[PDB]
Formats: sequence, C-alpha cells, structure tokens
Amino acid sequence: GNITGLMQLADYTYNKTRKELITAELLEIIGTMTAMHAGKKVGLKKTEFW
Amino acid sequence: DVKQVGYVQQIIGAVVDVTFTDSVPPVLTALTVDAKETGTLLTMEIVQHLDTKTARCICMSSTDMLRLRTPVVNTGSQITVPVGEATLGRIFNVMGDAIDQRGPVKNKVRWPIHRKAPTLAEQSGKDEVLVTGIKVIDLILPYCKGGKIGLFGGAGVGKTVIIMELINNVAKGHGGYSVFAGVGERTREGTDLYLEMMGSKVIDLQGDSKCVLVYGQMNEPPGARARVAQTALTMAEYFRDEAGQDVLLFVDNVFRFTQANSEVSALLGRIPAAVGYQPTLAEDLGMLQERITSTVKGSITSVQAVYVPADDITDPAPATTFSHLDATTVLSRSVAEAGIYPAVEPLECASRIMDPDAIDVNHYNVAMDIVEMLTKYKELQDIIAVLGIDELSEEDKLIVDRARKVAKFMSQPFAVAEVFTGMKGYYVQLEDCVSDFGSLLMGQCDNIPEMAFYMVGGLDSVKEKAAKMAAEAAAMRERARKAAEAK
Amino acid sequence: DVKQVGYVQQIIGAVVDVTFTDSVPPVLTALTVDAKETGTLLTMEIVQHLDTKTARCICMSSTDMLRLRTPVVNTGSQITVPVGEATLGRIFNVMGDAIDQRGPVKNKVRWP
Amino acid sequence: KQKIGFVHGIDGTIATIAPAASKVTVPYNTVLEIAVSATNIANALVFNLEKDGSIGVILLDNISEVRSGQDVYATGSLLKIPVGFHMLGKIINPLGKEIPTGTKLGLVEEMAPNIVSRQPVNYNLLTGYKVIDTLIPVGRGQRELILGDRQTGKTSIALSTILNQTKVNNEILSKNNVLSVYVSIGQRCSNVARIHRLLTEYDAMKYCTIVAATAADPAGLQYLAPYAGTTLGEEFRNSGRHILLVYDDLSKQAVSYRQISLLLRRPPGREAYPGDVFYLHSRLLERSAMMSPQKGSGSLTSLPIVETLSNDVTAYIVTNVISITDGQIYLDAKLFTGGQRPAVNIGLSVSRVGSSAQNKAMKKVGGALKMLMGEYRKMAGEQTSGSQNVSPVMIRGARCLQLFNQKGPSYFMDAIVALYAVTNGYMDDVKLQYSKFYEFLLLNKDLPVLYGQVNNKYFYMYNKNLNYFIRYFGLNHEILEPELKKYIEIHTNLFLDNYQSRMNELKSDEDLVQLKNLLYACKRTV
Amino acid sequence: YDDLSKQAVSYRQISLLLRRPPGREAYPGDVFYLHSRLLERSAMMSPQKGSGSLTSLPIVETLSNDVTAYIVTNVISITDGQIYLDAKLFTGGQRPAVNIGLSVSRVGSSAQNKAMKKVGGALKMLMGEYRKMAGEQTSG
Amino acid sequence: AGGKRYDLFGYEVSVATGPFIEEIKKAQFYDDAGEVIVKMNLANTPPDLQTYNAVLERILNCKSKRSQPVKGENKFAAMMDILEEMDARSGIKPNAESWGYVLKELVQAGDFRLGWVCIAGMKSLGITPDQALVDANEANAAKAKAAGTDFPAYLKKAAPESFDTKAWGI
Ligand SMILES: Nc1ncnc2c1ncn2[C@@H]1O[C@H](COP(=O)(O)OP(=O)(O)OP(=O)(O)O)[C@@H](O)[C@H]1O
Ligand SMILES: Nc1ncnc2c1ncn2[C@@H]1O[C@H](COP(=O)(O)OP(=O)(O)OP(=O)(O)O)[C@@H](O)[C@H]1O
Ligand SMILES: [Mg+2]
Ligand SMILES: [Mg+2]
Repeated sequence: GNITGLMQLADYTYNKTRKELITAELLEIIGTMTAMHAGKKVGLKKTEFW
Repeated sequence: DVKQVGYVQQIIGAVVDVTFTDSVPPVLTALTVDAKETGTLLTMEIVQHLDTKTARCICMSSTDMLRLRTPVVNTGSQITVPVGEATLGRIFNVMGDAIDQRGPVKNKVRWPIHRKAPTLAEQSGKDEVLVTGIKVIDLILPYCKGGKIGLFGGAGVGKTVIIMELINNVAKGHGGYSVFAGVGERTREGTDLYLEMMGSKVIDLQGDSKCVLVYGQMNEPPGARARVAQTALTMAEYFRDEAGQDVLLFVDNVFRFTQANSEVSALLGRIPAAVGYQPTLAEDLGMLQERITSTVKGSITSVQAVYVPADDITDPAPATTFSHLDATTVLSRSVAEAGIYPAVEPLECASRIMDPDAIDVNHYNVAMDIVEMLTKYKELQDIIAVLGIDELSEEDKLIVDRARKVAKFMSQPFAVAEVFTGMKGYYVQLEDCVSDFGSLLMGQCDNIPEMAFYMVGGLDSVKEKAAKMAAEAAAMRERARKAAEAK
Repeated sequence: DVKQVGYVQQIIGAVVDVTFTDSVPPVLTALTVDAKETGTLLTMEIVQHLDTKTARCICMSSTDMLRLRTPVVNTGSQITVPVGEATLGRIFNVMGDAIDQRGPVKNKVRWP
Repeated sequence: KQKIGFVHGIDGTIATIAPAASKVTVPYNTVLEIAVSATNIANALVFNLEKDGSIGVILLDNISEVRSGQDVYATGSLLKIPVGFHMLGKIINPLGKEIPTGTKLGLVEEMAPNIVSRQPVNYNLLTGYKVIDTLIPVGRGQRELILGDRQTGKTSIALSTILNQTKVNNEILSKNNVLSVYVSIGQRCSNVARIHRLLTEYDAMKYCTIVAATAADPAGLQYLAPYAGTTLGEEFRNSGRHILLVYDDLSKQAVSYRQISLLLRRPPGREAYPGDVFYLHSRLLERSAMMSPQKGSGSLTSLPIVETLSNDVTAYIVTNVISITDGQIYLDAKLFTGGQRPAVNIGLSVSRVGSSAQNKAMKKVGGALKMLMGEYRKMAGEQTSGSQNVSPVMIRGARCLQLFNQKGPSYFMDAIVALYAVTNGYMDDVKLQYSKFYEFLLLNKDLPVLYGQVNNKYFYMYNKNLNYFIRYFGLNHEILEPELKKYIEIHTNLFLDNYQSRMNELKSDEDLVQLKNLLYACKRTV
Repeated sequence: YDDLSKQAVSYRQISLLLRRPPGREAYPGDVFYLHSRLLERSAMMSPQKGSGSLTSLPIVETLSNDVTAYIVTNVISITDGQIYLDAKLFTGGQRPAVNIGLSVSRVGSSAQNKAMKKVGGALKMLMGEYRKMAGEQTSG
Repeated sequence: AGGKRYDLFGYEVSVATGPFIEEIKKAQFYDDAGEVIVKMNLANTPPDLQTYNAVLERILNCKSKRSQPVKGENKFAAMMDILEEMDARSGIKPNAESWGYVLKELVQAGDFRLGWVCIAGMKSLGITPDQALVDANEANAAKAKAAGTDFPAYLKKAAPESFDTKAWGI
C-alpha cells in the first residue's frame, strides 16, 4: 500500500515535470520566433492614394 | 513659467505613447491630465523613449475612457509624495494621496518616489539580534535589527499570520515609526490591520501615531503595484535620513510587485526571459533591495513577504530574492498539512547573523544540533514512509522519537491565530527558549510523550499538558472500569 | 444573380489565401476549384480574414499541381452534406462525396 | 451613424478595425456596434488603440456572421448592462439579451471598494450542509473557494446553498434576504437547463438569476460573463441588499482569456498563462465585499468553483485563487469514491473569518466537533490497523461522519440537534448504518409525541420557529438545556427499545434489502 | 568572481533588451563563449613571459543541488575542477560542506607539495575505502 | 440628542431618525419599513431602538408583508431576525417593549409553546411579562390541550411497524 501511494505521486510529478519541460521548450521556441519577427522589418506599401 | 504640453499617440493597455513637440522630458518625469476628460485624475510617469518626439509612459489609475488626442501636461518632476509627521497615522495611495477620508495632510515638503541608494561610505551594518518571542524564529533564524527578512511562502502557509504576530510583538513595543506597504494583497487584510491598529491606538488620531500605511492592493492596477513600494521606501527613507530614527518596513508583498512589472513588460513588448518574468527583474529587484539599508543616520528593519507559485523554490524571482536578504524563512505546505503551525522548514531556511560572534555559543550549538537531528530524521523518512519504525535500529528510532518531539515542540499557538487553534498565544523569552531545546536535546526529557509538545510554549506548559493528559487518561480508565462493572 | 470568384495568391501546405474583388464571404464558407487543374475535385473552407479582400482557407484534399491565381468559385454557403434515408448503408467523406464506389446517392435535400 | 471604420481582419474571436477617411477619436475600453446585417447588430469591445489608427477588438456576437467590408459604429460609452429587481428570475446573455425557455444600466468594468468602504463580516450565511455551517462557517461577504476533482459535488454545494435561502427569505423581511447569481462559464447548456428547472421547481428562481457562457460560446463572452454577474451583484451590494455569486468556473475563464492572449501573441508564462490572470481574477473577486455602514452595509458573497487534477492543490490557478479568497473548501475524490458525500476534507478546508459570523449556538458545537475531529484524525491514523480500539473519540467520529453524509440542504434547527447528541454522547449506543434513520426519526418524526410521552414542555420539532430562539439564546442557556436533554434521552431510549431491537432481530434477506432501501431513502431525504 | 549566474542574468537582460534571439533557458546562446573568453585568460605564464600567473575561483549558485542547469554545465565544461558544496551536508552538520564525490581537481600531484604528495596519495586510498564502508551503522 | 454615536471606523453618524420613523409608521405593508431601513442606512442614519420598536409595531399591525401574498411568510421570523440583527450586528439589546411586541405576535399567531419560551426568556433577562398576555397564552394552551390541537395529527399517527420507504412517507 505504501509503495503504491509513493508510486502514484512519483508518476504524477514525473508527468508534471515532463509537461512543464515540454511547455518550456515550446515557449522558448515561440520566444525565438517572435524575436525574429521583431527583427524582420516592415516594407513600404507604396500605392495610389488619390 | 509655461508648462509643456504633449498629445497622445497610441494606447496598448495601461501603456501610452505621447508626442512632445519641442522636446521630451527625462525618464521618470510625471505627466498629468485633468480629470475633466478621463473623469478622474491621471498621473503618468515616463519609463522609456522610443524615438525623438515620442515618449512611452505608464498610467497609475485606469485608462478607461482615454482617447488618442488628449492634452497631457508636463509637471516637470518625478512622482512626488508627502513626508513629515503629518504622514503619521495615515493611509496612502500610489500617488501619495490620502484615502482614509480624514482630512488634508499637512505636509511641508514632498519628496520624489525614485531615489538613488545610499553609498558604501554611508552604509553601516550593525548586527544585533531582534528577540521576537517566536520560537522557531529565535532558534533557527534569529532576526537582526536594521537587517532584512524574507517570508517565502505559498498561499495558505501562514506568512500573513507570521506578519501579524511580528507586528503585535515588535511594533507596539518598538518606539519607532513603522511603515506598512500593501502591494497586491487582500483589502480584507488591510481593513483588519487598520482596525487592529485604530483599536490598539497605534493610529490614535487624537494623539501620537507610530504608523504609516500605504496600500496598492490586488484591485489596483499593475502601474500602482509597481510603484507603491517606492512610495513606501520614500516614507521610510525620510524617517531614516531626516529624522535619523530606527524604523520597521513590513512589505506584503514583493512577488506582486514582480508580477506587476512583468505584466507591464508584456505591454511594453520586451522579449521575455525564462518562465515569463520581466527581463529587467534582477535590476528592478536590486534597485528595490539596496535602497533598504541601515546608514549612520538610522536603520530600516525590513520584513518582505514573497509568494511561491505552485510551491516552487526554483522560481527565478525567489531564487534571486534569497541572495539579497539577511534572514530567509522558507515556509512549507506539507508541514501545515501535518498540523504544525508556523509551517517553517528549518532545513531549507537560513540566516546570516547565525554565528557565535553575534548569538551566544549555547544557542548556536543547540541550533546546529537540532538542524543535524532533523536532517537525519529527513534521511530516515525515506525508510519510515516505506517499511516502518519497527525496521530501524534502536539508535535510529530513538533519533526519530526525539526529532518528532522537536518538530512537535516547534509548533506553537499565536495570539493572532487564537480563532483557529482555540488557544491563547505565548511569548517565549530567549533564555527559556534555549534551555528547553537543550533539555530535549541532551535527553533530559524523554519520558514526556510526543503529543505533550504539540502546540505549547515552555517546558512548564509541556509538563502541565502532560499532567493533564495523564489525568484524563486515568479518569478514562476508571470510567471504563466503572462502566464494565456496571455492565 | 451570379456567383463569386476569387484568385489564389499563396499556398503553404493546407493553407491557401484567396484574393477577391468584392465583399469577402463569411468564415467556414466553401470555395471550390475544378478538378481539371489538380486532377481531382478540391474544396477549401475560409477560416481567417487577413484584409478587406483576402481570405485564408484551409484545404481538405491535396493541393498539389494547383497553379497560382487560378479561379476559385464561392459555393455561396458552407459545406452542404447529404441527409436522409438514402444516406443509410453508405459511406461519405466530409464533403458528402461517397467513397464506397456504390453508385450515387439519391437524396432530396442537402443540409450545411 | 458614426462609421468610425471597417473590419480589416479577423482571427477567431479577436478582430481588427481600420479607420475611415475622416478618422474620429474613440475612447478606451468602449463597446462598438458592428452592422452585421440590415437589422442584426453584433457587439465588440476595444482593447488597444494603435499608432496607425488600427484598433484591436474582441468580438462577442455573431462572429460567424461578421465579415471585412462591414461597417463599425461607436457608442462613446463603457460596456454596460441593465440591472435591478426586474432582472431577478431570468437567464441572460452577458450582454443583456434574454434567453427564453420552455432602465438602470450598470458598468461592467468598475473598481472595488476601498478598506474604508469595506467592513469585517458580522452575519453568517447558511449553505444547508452541516460540515460547512458547523466547522467552515461563511459570512455574508466572505468569499470562499470550492476545490476538488471533476464530478465531485462542487456545483451541488452552490445549488443547495441557493435552495436553502428560499425557505428563509420568504419568512424574514426583504432587507435581510440573500438574492443570488450563478455564472456558468463553459458548462453544458443541458446542465444549465436542468439547473433552471431545479430552481423553478423549488421556486428559488425569484431570488436568483443565471448567466450562461457555455463551452460553445465565444472566449470573449466567457471572459465577460463573470464580470457581468458581478455587475448584477454590485447594484444589490451598493443598495444595502445581500447577494450571493457563483463562478463555474474560473479555470475555464482563464482558459478563455488564454485563448484570447495566445491569439494576440501575448508572451505566455507558467502553465501557458500570460501573467495577468492574477489581476484578471483579482478584479473579479475584490468586487466582493461587506460594505460599510457609511455605504449601506450591503454585501456580495462569492463562492467560486475550481477544478483540480488528481488531488493537486499545488496547481498555479488553484494557488493563485487561494491567494485571493478568504478561505477554502476542499472536496476529495478519494472520499467521494469512498461514499462520503459531501467529500469535504476538514484538514485542507478552513474558514478564515467565519468565526466572527458563526452564531454562538453553532460556534460552541463547532468548537467541540473541531476538537473531536482533530483527535479522530490522529487516533484513526496512528493505529493503522495495528490494533483496533473502543473509545468515545472513534465512536463519536464514526457516528458523526454518517451525519455529515448528506444529499441536500438541511435546516439549521435540524443541523444542530443531530450534532449536539454526538458531542454530548447521546449518539453512542446506536449503530453505524442506522444514524440517518435515527436523524430522520428525530427530526421529521417525534417519538415522544408518538408514544405519548409529553412530559416535555415546549421543546419539539414540528414548529421550526424554535430555530430563531436557539439562534439567539443558545442551547446551553438554562431554559433550553433541560428540555433538550430530556427530549434527547427519551428519543434515545425509545429508539433503542422499539426500533434497534427489531432491526438487529431482522434476519430475512428481503427484509434486510428493504431496510437498506429505507436507509438509502433516509440518506437522500435527510 | 562572485556569482556568475548574476552575470548571465545580466547578459541575458542586455541581449534581450537589445533584441537578440533567445536560446536555452532564454539565454542568447553564446554565454558559453562569454565565460570562455573570461576564463581562458587564466593561465600559468611561460618563463619567457616571467613565470607569472593568475588563479581563478569563480562561484556559481546552485538550485536544489542539481548539476543539470545550462550555465552550471557551461561553466563545469570550462573550469578545470570544482568545489561542490552540498546543502544536504551543510544542513547535515559538516562545514565546509564539500561533497568529495562531485568535487575533483584535474592537476593533482604536480600542483601540491612534495610533503603533500605522500599524504594525499594515502588519503585518496583511505577515503576511497571509507566511502565503501561508512554506509554501515557501526556494529563492530 | 446631545450624545454622539460613532462607527467602527471612528467616523460620525447622525441620530436624526424621526423623519424615517415617520415613514415607517405611515407604511401599511411591513416590508416597506425594511425598504425604509435600506434607504436609511445609506443616509448614514443607523437605526435606534426607538426605530426597531416602530418596526415591530408596524409588523404587528400590518396585515401582510406585501400587497400580493407570499408563500411561507411569517410575521415572527421577521420580528426575531430583526432582533438577531439588533443583538449581533449592531450591539443594541432589545427591551420589555420589544419582547412585548414579540409576545403579542405569538398570542395572535396562536403559538403557545414558543410563547412560553418567550416568557422564560423575559424572566431570564429580568423582563416582566404582561399578565393579560400570559393569561391568553395559557388559555390557548388549555384550549389546544382540550381539543387535541396541542400537536398536529401526523405526529400522532401510528408509525409503520414494518420498514418500507413508502410506508414511512419518504
Ligand atoms: N499559527 C497559526 N495557527 C493556526 N492556523 C494558522 C497559523 N498560521 C496560518 N494559519 C492558517 O493558514 C491559513 C492561511 O493563513 P494566511 O492568511 O497567513 O495565509 P498567507 O500565509 O497570508 O498566504 P496568502 O497571503 O497567500 O493568503 C488560514 O486558514 C490560517 O488560519
Ligand atoms: N452530496 C452528494 N450526494 C450524492 N450525490 C452527489 C452529491 N454531490 C454530487 N453528487 C452527484 O455527482 C454528480 C455530479 O455532481 P456535480 O454536478 O456537483 O459535479 P460538479 O462538481 O459540478 O463537477 P462538473 O461541474 O465538472 O460536472 C451528480 O450525479 C450528482 O448527483
Ligand atoms: Mg495573506
Ligand atoms: Mg460544475
């Protein structure tokens, strides 16, 4: 009973840490993509206004 | 002279851009719009420049009904707030405006909220123990007069209760003006604190008040949560420098100052660091912390609380906050769930004044041996949780039966939490705090059971409770004997 | 009455963008391009407006061999699927095109 | 009329407006009326005004029917909704539109009362459950969180709390009533209909109202619904009245705002959330308060519901909301599976303020049972089946958890007298399974009146107006104590003689199954 | 060099405010090259250059006794040895709380003294043998 | 009115309550008197015992809570919840006149066991009842004892000796 009570908590924190490390890697990648979007410039958009 | 005028450009949240025709003022200059247009007064400090003829600036009150062509007026100075004895026994907003509906504050001068920290020549760190009467706080992490304190704990661990007990012990018998910054905490708690002090005559309005209250609570926007701590530091640095007087600085709490600066950096568009905090976190925290020092003129004894989301010490904001403080008090949740209150984790906690040069040798050696015993109890938890106490050596289970006694004795009731534990609060003096631990450490008291140490103060109170329990158990045995004879 | 026509302007995987000359259709509105170009029939549903004349549309089949600025007919509504007794004992894809080879389906009405 | 601009682009719930040629100023956090069709008009809120004249907007209505070439109009006013007594007894779109079944405009965005406008709560709020009204009291104004896993009895506590007030509010004056509001964020429309029919059946609808933001509804509208319920509550708050408010749930409000943030590419944080979800919830839960006598002494109590995952109070949202609320009630799925219902964990539950509001008659009983359960929790775990024991602590604990096993709201008078017996040992001889029948036979039936013993002078159960004396004097007063002890001693003696004897004598299987049927029926009705 | 973690937080702050792209744990990526530039300047100079020297004792804070963080691994990669201080041993009594299993020195006898060579070579054997036995609660 | 009352916060309040007490007395539905008190607390004119006694008089003399009826309305629970409001919320304690209205209400409503509780509560608080009222109380008690109306009938109905969910009425 005790071993099971520890095993469920261990599996839970294992999956918690797994999901948090996945979310973290995702937010790193999205931060970098966003920084690159900021690095890229806007164009001119020249057209007739009259 | 004539006042400069600028015109709004764009609005994204509480952040605003303003076009200044002639030239842009320096950073941190305040800028005011009349309450005719927005409906309420609105002061707005500059925080950064984007290009020439433009300035980005955060608002204090809400941006509701704000337009894109509103005239903004250059005050020509930073956010100034009042100072003096007229600021005593008064509640203050982020702007320094009083909200307690009493009357106009009779200030003589106003100081700005942003200020450079004291110089190394001015700084003077004198180490002196601050006897709180709380028993874990005395043994493990003895506070220092003029030093810094950190109560690092999640939601529902008891940092607010520790704060209330420290206030009731120190501030009433302090003889020096105290400051209380509420930064993103419960308006309930601010109301109860104002009433506990108007009843304890600390905010005696017909006499002498020893307190200053400043409150930007959770209802307030991040522009206020980010700039109420500075206003409290102004109020405290005035009494430190001008009055040349010792003061107390209870901050509840800086984690929402950090949250506010993060919520602002998000609107500013700065690239975030790891888990989602602001990039300027370390700088903002150092500019906040190093202002809190004890110079030759006076001393500031700070007590900052900190929140830990998801019960995570590896959170970078607390992880940075540890290095800036003199006494760390790391609370836990499993300890509170185990009935112990205050839910201190002495193995994770730490202090700076905890050296024999400052505290006496017996108090030092006792605390060292207690922490070692509990480190051994923690190592044996990995077995006790699995097999049981019956599978341990006699020495091991004696160390367990003694560390459990130490842990139960570390729990005690407070006068603030009388509503919950249903017991009056005790004030344990240091000399009676050390002899009890020494007796419990040298095996001088092992016949006493474990439960006689739970939620008591002083070995006399222990022996009283043990006598009470022995009496009750014997009366239950005679009662069951009579019930069996009658049966 | 006539039917609306648009022109492709970019293709990135399933995503395709369709310039128009009039009011953009609503979201989830179906846009068909004839099977002569791709080799098979091809439907794309509008998901995400980009401006007053562009319409991002997710594609449900393979957009291979789809040239640029091809004409694209607006169905006038979203994906109308068959319904009824005739539907029973058959298989249908998302667009209601039967894939079980068992001849056509004799339905009366066709609901979105 | 105005024609400030036109819909440039749309991305799900969020949209962007481009100005017209004659660009005109529009204020901040204002509602805009998008001319969808000849008669239909959507509704959408501004959130940022940019340098280029472009305006970011959150849409709220007819998002499928919005296009790009459509026009846009400005109201020049905050996002407002009607409010008053007429709104009671109705279910509405958060934008005021009524949802059918089978003048005064209030501001949706508003600041909370300051410390001087607020007050420490003084009067209790009865949830109809003995665990709560005994040991986790609730003042009128004390906002308290309800935690627990999915399908655990969180919504049912709120529903029973609402249904309890109907019996009282009709009796007492209207100034001391407790009106109510129930916001349903992300819940099924089927469940909302069943709740509407429940309140309509028990006639609680006249003192209640519902705000429906289902899972099929937009994310801006789920973000907006609790603000609208709080706005309907603040009129009764500032008008002196008392009122309850419920949020089912904040985790799905945070999910909707997370959708809006990620669609706006705002920088996320811990557990995908932006970082201003704490401010998001503090704006909502600081509007709850017990007002001051300078402002009318009204109230707005708030019972938000939050879903855990595998009994984990260490979640980010769970601890953010525990960092705001004035307490905690924790339902455990372990106990809900293990029969105890409501599944409150008294260790993980607490009421930080309700001691001041708890009536003394209930305060003393709650103190006694708090001590009793503090001893029971320890004596139950220390043995860990090493050796059983026969002690009054474990006895009274097992006799009390059966009373805590409940199904619907209970009357205060009924709630006390079942617990008083356990505290003073009268419920010691009776058995485990016959405690609910004992309670039903104590309260709804009267053994002394049945068996002729009428030595008691006034203390009985059929009237139920004795509640407002017990609630004012307390049972431990000198006049109520002896009659109480006599009634309970008689009830115990008559029970042990007549009923429990026959029960233990029953051996036929059909009789025992019919008796378990009766005990389950008594568990429901009690 | 007192804490280099605070110099990596500062370099991250600088680079992110200057709109450099982030990397692992939001660092720019070349903080390894940063500390490499800082620490490869340490050397024992040739006799041609005077036989001078500069020793370096950089310090890095640790969180929950892990050696898996980015900057921690990046600095263990650079520095020769390491003095690992374990909080479990600081809390467990011993001071300095050196963990010998994780603290080594990649120079050895050539640095220390003739009188220390013969003692260190005995203490290494002695501690390697005591590491295998000291787990036993002393019965004999 | 030389005495000055104060709030918990220390602010000043105004004892000028007469114009509100008159609006209470002019009422003919005793819920409007509570609506007056709602309009009275907002004016920072917190109620006095002389006002609560007017409210009790008005509940006693009014024919109904409202022009339209209400299900389950009791004139007693109002007149006792207002006394819980007196004692607990506001600190004021009722008097002999207050309990007098309460006893008159119980005499009019015909309840006698709770009237006896009110008598014993008066005696425990040193309040002297009115003999004209306790005589009517004992008279109603004797009447109900004679005619068997001292209890309801469903209590005196013989219980099922056999256990059954439909026999116990559940
Ligand atoms: N010494 C104590 N004795 C008994 N109960 C305590 C003690 N300290 C705290 N508690 C209980 O812990 C709970 C939360 O206390 P508190 O208000 O201090 O939370 P907190 O530490 O301020 O965290 P937050 O500020 O996020 O609410 C309450 O139920 C309180 O009764
Ligand atoms: N005290 C109780 N006794 C018996 N049954 C209960 C009790 N509380 C809840 N239930 C049952 O549990 C089921 C779900 O209850 P409820 O609707 O309260 O769940 P919930 O907390 O709203 O969770 P969710 O909202 O995620 O469905 C229903 O069948 C209800 O009858
Ligand atoms: Mg707190
Ligand atoms: Mg629910």
